[PDB]
Amino acid sequence: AREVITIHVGELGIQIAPNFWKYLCDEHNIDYKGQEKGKIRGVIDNFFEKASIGKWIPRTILVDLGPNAIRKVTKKDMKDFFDPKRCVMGLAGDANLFAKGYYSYGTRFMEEIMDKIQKEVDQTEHLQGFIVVHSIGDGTGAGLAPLIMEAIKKKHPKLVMMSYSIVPSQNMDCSTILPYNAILSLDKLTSCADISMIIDNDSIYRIVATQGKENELSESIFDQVLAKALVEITATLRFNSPLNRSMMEMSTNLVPFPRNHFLMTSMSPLETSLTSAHQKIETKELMQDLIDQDHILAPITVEKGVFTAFVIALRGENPHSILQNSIKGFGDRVKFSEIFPTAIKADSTTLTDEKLARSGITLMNHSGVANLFQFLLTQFELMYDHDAFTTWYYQEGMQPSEFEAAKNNIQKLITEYKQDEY
Amino acid sequence: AGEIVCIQVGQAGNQIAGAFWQKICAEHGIDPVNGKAIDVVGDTDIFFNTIGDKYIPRAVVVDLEPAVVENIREKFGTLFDPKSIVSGADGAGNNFAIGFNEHGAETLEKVMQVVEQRVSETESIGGFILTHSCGGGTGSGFGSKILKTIRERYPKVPIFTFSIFPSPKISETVVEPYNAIMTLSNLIKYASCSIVLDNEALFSIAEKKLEVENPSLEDLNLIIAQVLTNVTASLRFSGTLNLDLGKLVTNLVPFSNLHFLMASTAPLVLAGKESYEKMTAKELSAQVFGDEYICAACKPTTGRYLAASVLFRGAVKTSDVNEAMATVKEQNSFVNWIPTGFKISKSETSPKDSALGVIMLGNNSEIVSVFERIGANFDRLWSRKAFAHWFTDSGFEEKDLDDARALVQKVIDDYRKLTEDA
Ligand SMILES: Nc1nc2c(ncn2[C@@H]2O[C@H](COP(=O)(O)OP(=O)(O)OP(=O)(O)O)[C@@H](O)[C@H]2O)c(=O)[nH]1
Repeated sequence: AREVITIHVGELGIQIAPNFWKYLCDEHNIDYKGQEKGKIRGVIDNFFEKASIGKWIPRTILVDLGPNAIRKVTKKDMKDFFDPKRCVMGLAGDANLFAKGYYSYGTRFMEEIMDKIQKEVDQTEHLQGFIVVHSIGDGTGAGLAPLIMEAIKKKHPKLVMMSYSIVPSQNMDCSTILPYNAILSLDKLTSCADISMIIDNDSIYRIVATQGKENELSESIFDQVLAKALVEITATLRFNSPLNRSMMEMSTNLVPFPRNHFLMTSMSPLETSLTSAHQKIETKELMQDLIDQDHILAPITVEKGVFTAFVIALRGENPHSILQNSIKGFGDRVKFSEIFPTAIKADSTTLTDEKLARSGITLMNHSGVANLFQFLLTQFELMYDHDAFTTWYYQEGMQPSEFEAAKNNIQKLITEYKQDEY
Repeated sequence: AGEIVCIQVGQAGNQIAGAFWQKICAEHGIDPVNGKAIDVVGDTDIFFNTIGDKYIPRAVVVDLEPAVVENIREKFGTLFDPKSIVSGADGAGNNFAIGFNEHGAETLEKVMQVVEQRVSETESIGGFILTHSCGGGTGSGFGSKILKTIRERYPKVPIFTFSIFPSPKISETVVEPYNAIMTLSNLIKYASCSIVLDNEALFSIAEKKLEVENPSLEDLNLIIAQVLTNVTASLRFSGTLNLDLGKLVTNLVPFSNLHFLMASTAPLVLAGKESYEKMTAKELSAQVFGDEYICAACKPTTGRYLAASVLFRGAVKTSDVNEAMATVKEQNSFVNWIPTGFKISKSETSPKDSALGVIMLGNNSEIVSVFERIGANFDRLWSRKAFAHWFTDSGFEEKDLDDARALVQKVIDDYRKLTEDA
C-alpha cells in the first residue's frame, strides 16, 4: 500500500475534515469511530492506520492557531476519531493575516507540527505523498499551509505534495484583506506544491443560487461540496484504478510544465442539501455534465482558453465505447495548446456508493486559472497602491519588498498561462 | 480564547456600561440580579467568567470619586463583584489635566492590578474594550492615562473604545473643548478602534425617533446601550462571518490613525414593548444607512466609505438581505481602492425587543465633522489662552496641548484628502 498523510490547516481544512472523513469511512465500511463493519473494501491502508485490534484511525493532523475549529470538530462533529494527540492547537487568532501564520505566530509551532508529522511518517513503510487541505486567503491557512509544506519538502523531497486550496466566497466569511492573503500565499504555493487544485467557493455559490436554492446555503452545503470533491479526487488512489494509481502518476499526467501546476476541477452530480434526487444519469450525460459550465467549480468556461492536460475520472459503470464516442462532442470545445501533443484521458473505477449509478470528476490543467489569479491580482494591486491594510502586515514582520515580490511572481505566472493560448 | 476584558471609567462609563451589562445578561440567559444561569446560550465565555453556576462579567469598574464606584452596589448590585471596584482619595473632576496627572500613583496602580487579574484569569486576551466619556474629568483624564498604560503593557492587544463626545446642549462646563482634544489625541495615538458616539446626535434621535419631548441623560444612555449591545453581539453570538476584535480591526481599519468608526442601529425602542410587526430588510437597511439614525453628528450619505460592516440579527432571508444591500451600494458611495470592504453578515439570534435588528459600523469620511466642531470650539478658547494656568499647574504645557491639536488636525486632514477621489 502506497500511503498518504492528510493535514488539515485552518478554518476550512478543519471544518471540512468531518465531512471528508465521514465520507471515506462510509466508502470503506468503517463505522465512523473507526469500528470495522461488514468487510473492508478498497485499499484502506492508504488513508487509515491500523489499531492494534480492529479499529481504524484516520491518518490525519489537525492544525489551527485558533482553538475553535478543532474544539468543535473533536467535541461536537466527530468523536473519538481525530485523536487529540495529533491536533496542533494555538490560542490566538490570526486577525485574518497571512503574516501571522508565516512569520510571527505560527512559526513557533513548527517544531510541534513537524514532530507530529514525523510520528505519522514513522508508522508507514511506503509514503506516496502528503495532501494539505487549506483555505487560501484566511491567514491561518494562507500562512501555515505553505510554511508546513515547505518544511516537509525539505525533509522528504522525493514525495509528491498536493494541496487543496479553497478560495473563500464573498457571501461567506471573507476578510477585507482577502486579496492580500491570497496572492501572498499563492506566491508560496507556486514554489512548494507539486500539484495544487483550486476550488472556488464563489462558483459553488453561483451554481446553487442558479438552482434557486440560495436561501438554503450555509456552511454545511459548502462543506459537503468541498468534502465530496476531495473524496472523488482522491478516490482513484483508493482502489485499483487504471488512470492515477499514485500521486506520482498524477504529477506526470496533470502537470507537464512544472511551474504551471494549478488545476481546475469539475464534478457531477453536485448534491445541494443532498436533496437533488439524481435518480439516473446516463453515461453520455455524465460526460456532458463534466464539460458543461455549471458543473465547474471555478469561474471558467471550457469553451475559452486552452488545455494542457485533461483527465476524466469516472466512477461506476461507464462502458468505454460510449466514453470514446462521447468525447468527440468536445471537438469544438476542448482544445489543447500545440506545445504539448496530448489527448483526453478517460476511464473509470468502482463505486461503493449505493445511491448513484454513476458519477465522476475531471481534473483540468487549463489556462482559465489565470483569470482567477488575475482577478485577485487586480484587487491586490488596487489596494496595495494606496497601502490599504498594509500596516497590519508590516508590524508582524512583512517587510514591504515581500508584497512586491508576490505581485511579480503572480503576474509572471498569469502571463505564462495565457501565453499557452498564443 | 479570544476573551474580552471591559474597563468602565467615570460616571458616563459606569452608567452606560451598566446598561450594557444588563442587556447582555438577558441575551445570554443570565439573570443579572445575581449572575445565576437561567438557560445559558451563545458564547457566554467571551464576556463572563464562570465560577460555579455564577456568571461574572469581566469588568473593571473605575472612578476617582469614592461614591461613584461604591454606589454601583445599589444601582446594579451583585452584577459587578467588589473585587473590580476601584477608586480613591477624594475624587477629582471637570478637568482632563487633573484626571490625567493627579489621579494618584496608587490609584492607577490599583486599576492596573485589577486589569492584570482579569487578564490572568483569561485563557487568551482577544482585546480590551473601554467605555468612557470624552469630556468632563475622570472619563477623559484618567481614562486616557489608562488607555495609554494598557497599550504599553500589552502592545499587540487590540483596544476598542466606545467614547462619548460632549455637547453644549447638555453641559455648561465649557472647559470641555480643551478636554475633548486632549483625549481625542490619546485615542488617535493608542486605541486600535473607536466608536464615535456623541450626544448631539443621540439627543436629536431621542427627540425625533423615540419621541421624547426633552431627552434625559437616561434616554441618551438607553440608545447608547442598545448600540453597544448590538455592536458587540457580532463577536459573541454565532454568526456567519466569524468575527473577533482582532478581526474587526483588520476588516474596518485600512490605515492606522484613521480608526474612528461611526455606528448606527435600528429599530430603537423607548424602554418598553413599543415594537411591532416586523420590519423588512429594505426599510431597516434604509434606516440604518440614513442620516437620521447615525449616533454621531455626521451626515454620512454625503461622504465616502472606506469600509463598512452590517449585521442582521434575526430571521431574515438571504435573498432579501442581498437585495437590500445592493440598494445601499447604489445609494452610498464607497472608495474603490478597496474592492471589498463591505461585509454583510447575519446571526440567527434576534435582540430581545424585536424580530429583526440591524447594526452598521463603518469608516466614513464625514466622521470628521465631530472633530472639526471640537477644533473650532477649541480654537476660540485657545487662541485667547482661555485657561492656560489652570492647565499649567496641573502638569501640562502649552506645547502638549498643541501637540494634541496637531495630531487631531492631521487625522482630519487625512480623512478629507484620503477619500477625496477613488
Ligand atoms: N450620553 C451620555 N452622556 C453623559 C452621560 N453621563 C454624562 N454624560 C456626559 O459626559 C460629560 C460628563 O463627563 P463625566 O464622565 O460625567 O465626568 P466624570 O468623568 O464623571 O468625572 P467628573 O468630571 O468629576 O464628573 C457630560 O457631557 C455629560 O453630559 C450619560 O449617561 N450619557
